[PDB]
Amino acid sequence: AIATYNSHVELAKYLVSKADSVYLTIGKSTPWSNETNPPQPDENATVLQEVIGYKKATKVTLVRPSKSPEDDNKNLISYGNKSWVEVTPENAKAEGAKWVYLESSIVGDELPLGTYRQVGFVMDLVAKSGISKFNLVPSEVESTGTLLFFDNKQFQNRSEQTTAKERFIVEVDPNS
Amino acid sequence: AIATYNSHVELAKYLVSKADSVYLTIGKSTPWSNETNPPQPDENATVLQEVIGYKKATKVTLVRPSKSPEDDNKNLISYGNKSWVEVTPENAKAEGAKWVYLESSIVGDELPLGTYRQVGFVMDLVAKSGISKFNLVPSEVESTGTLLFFDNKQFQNRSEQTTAKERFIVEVDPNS
Amino acid sequence: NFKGSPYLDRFDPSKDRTKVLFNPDRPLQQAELNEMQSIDQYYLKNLGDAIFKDGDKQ
Amino acid sequence: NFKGSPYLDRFDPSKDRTKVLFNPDRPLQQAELNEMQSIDQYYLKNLGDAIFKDGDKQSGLGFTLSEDNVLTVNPGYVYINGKIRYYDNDDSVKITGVGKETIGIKLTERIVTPDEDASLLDQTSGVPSYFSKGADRLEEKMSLTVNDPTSATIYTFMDGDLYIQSTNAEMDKINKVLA
Amino acid sequence: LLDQTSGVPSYFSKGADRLEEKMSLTVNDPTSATIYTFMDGDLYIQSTNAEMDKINKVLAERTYDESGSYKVNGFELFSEGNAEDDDHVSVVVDAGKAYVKGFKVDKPVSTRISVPKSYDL
Repeated sequence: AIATYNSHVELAKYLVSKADSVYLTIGKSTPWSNETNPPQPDENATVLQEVIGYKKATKVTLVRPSKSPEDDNKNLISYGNKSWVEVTPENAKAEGAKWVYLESSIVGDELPLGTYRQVGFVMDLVAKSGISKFNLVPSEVESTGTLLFFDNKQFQNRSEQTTAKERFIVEVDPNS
Repeated sequence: AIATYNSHVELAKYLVSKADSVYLTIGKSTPWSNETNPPQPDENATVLQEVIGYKKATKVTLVRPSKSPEDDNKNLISYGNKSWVEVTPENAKAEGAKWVYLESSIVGDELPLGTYRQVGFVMDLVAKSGISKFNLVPSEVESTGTLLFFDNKQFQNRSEQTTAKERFIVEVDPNS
Repeated sequence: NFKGSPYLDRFDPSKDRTKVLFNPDRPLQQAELNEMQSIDQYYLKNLGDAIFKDGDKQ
Repeated sequence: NFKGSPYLDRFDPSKDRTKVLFNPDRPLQQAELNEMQSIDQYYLKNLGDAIFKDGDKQSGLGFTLSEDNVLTVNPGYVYINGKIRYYDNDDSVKITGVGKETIGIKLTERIVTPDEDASLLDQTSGVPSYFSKGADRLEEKMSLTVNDPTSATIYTFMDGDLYIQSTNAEMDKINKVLA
Repeated sequence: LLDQTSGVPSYFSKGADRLEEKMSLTVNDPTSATIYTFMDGDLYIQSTNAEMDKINKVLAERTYDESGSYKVNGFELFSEGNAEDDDHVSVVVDAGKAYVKGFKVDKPVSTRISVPKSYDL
């Protein structure tokens, strides 16, 4: 039998409740076969290729596409050639908020240098004992948790003075 | 980013964890315009038309389609023109078990007599004070919770010696 | 609705049953007590509804 | 005969006893329970009889007559014996079509036990047991007659044609006051 | 409601519940027990003495069957010409009492009315 919109919403609520255990991860520091034409993300993958590291999520919330007039005086978001508004968990069903917003910044020299081509967000990550910092290389992690969301990109590069900001907007059902 | 196969598994696990608050509901006690094939359900709605009542779920579990020979001897189920197996929550990501199974039965005089044309499953239902019984009419419910799945259905009788019964196998996404 | 689990009132107007006949050395049922008061008030209601209406001052 | 051995109902109107005053730490006689409702029903009968009479139509009970003189009465409210009853028996009788004929309703008493009706058993347990059986029920079904004098007359006909009427709820003593 | 019978085993033990049926006022509910109706700021009809619906329906036959419909008092017509609308002439029906086709009618106040002016040629 078929899905409902009410379920997409309650399942987005559940992934927002996990926010404390959520980290950005980036990977794929050597070329694609074709640097203009990356492949699709194979959904059964559990970790990025050539993992660079992890950074704690700076933001996790429900969102919905922004609409006038009622969002003319609410918390705006701009993403992916689209416009959005924040939704609190106790308003999710009334607002229709089945979309999750995820974001972090990897700043300066706090994680390994050079190029990157893979990006994603995990949940249930745990560091090794005595490590409390929010930036981690794979040898400082004790458990990587579960990779909820990831995608491929064409390459970008960091020198030691330069920053990578990485994010996604996601929903449990991709197309209809 | 993509919503992965294992994200659908973790979301199916969450819905199964709610089992103690799960109720069958039935409705639509008056005809459609024609009875052979009624229209698609309007997934913006949160309650059945012409609600008859609620009955506590007898069974809530993960499932998956089976593969021969070795699954043909296990905790077997049949639904949706396919053979199925039961899966427990701690095996879910090894088995690939993104499908949720829901079921209840109605016997004797415990709810209104006749025929019905809508079916659904709710979580988070609560009865009015002192009412501990598993069969509830809409005036005995204090909160209806969230209607998770519902649909329009071909009718059957219930009378003084006949068991009525309803079930679903359901998931978070119709097709990626 | 008093037909449900906390009270289990067994009264129903359509059965035309007007008296609960108790028997000796049997376990007493609260449902019988509820029906006992339900009946005689129901016939007082029919007696009232043959004279009055649900909107009359006396 | 509720003074008989199974029940031993001690009610009798001559004694002018109106209330059963229970006392703590004593047996609860089933006879007392029967008398408790018998007193109320008797006084409700008196209260009805001071207004109504056996056969007084309140509303509904529309009759119909076929070409084969088959007479059929639809549902409604009527006073018959100490109470206002909703008739819905769907009974029918065929009239001779000659001379005076007085349609009436007869009330038949019958004892219903758990052996007949299984639902009278204990609902908490829900199965046959030593402790399941309990009180019986008095069932009073209504049936339609043709010329029985003991029955409560509801209509009167001559040669198939209707002989007396009321447009509204019949009340014997109210009409005696109005007269 | 706890048992208070002194010196028994069931003392202070829980027992039967009670069904409490209380009353309060409501507006324009078609299922409510209408205590009054009011017209334009006044009481519309009198409710003088004990009410019996089926007794009044027995009298609804006898009244017209005995003497028809008749006025008792009041219900005079007065023109007033109030400016409620320029295309109407306003009038008052006085306070009064009547018996109409089975039922008494009794108003403690006049009822205000109007009729359209005549412009047909």
